[PDB]
Amino acid sequence: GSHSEQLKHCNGILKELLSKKHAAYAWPFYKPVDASALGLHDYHDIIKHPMDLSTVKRKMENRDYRDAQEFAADVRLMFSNCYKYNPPDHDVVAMARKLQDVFEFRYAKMP
Amino acid sequence: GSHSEQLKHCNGILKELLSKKHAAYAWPFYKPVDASALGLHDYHDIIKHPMDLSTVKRKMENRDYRDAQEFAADVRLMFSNCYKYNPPDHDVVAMARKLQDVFEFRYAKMP
Ligand SMILES: CCS(=O)(=O)Nc1ccc(Oc2ccc(F)cc2F)c(-c2cn(C)c(=O)c3[nH]ccc23)c1
Ligand SMILES: CCS(=O)(=O)Nc1ccc(Oc2ccc(F)cc2F)c(-c2cn(C)c(=O)c3[nH]ccc23)c1
Repeated sequence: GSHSEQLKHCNGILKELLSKKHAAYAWPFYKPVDASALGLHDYHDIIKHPMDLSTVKRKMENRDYRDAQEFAADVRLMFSNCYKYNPPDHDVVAMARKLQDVFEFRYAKMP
Repeated sequence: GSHSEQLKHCNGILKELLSKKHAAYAWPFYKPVDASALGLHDYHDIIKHPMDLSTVKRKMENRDYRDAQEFAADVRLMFSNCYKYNPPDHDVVAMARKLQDVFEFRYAKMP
């Protein structure tokens, strides 16, 4: 129920999402989506603001998050990016869901 | 794009969350959490802002959502209260995630 200890909580969420525990679904989000390499046609038109956990990690370490709601919007932006671009039956879409399940729960248990 | 079209889409989201299709996990969220009746100790302590689909439905019928974000914020709040109050291995937590999956996806597919 404070900023400095809430941001601590979000750091906690970040570490969990990046831990070896969640590696088998989390791995597409470790780094910025490489649209060229993966052949994602029009990825940069369809997707206004890219976001991944490495970006989130950086703003966290440089202390660029002013509050928790902001952390949240970036994390959800990252998943929404995935859901927007991809067909519902896409493998990565299932993976976004499983990681987001982890996100939403620990985020709900915030002070 | 603009608020009018977005909200139309949001209502269609709501409709889907209320349809028969999702009924076997959706049903806990149809109405406000009756803390008394379910014997949820301290629910109103723990949960500052109750939210359910009837409250969302009402605001939509009444045109009380100014933009799509405001719809998202209520629907996520409804899920968040669930994950906040309950233990992780609660049936209702499992049902929330299954419905949220339907929310997050179709919401990401907004024009
Ligand atoms: C670490 C960033 S990376 O770019 O360097 N590597 C990378 C590698 C595989 C990926 O996808 C798959 C994942 C899991 C599978 F089982 C199959 C996949 F194809 C994606 C990926 C990410 N996201 C957010 C998408 O929306 C998306 N759409 C289409 C691909 C993707 C990114
Ligand atoms: C809609 C009017 S109602 O709200 O009054 N009815 C109602 C009935 C059952 C419920 O839960 C169950 C779920 C799945 C089962 F298999 C068994 C259950 F009992 C909940 C329920 C809701 N929510 C948001 C919670 O956070 C929560 N925590 C503990 C219970 C709940 C609410």
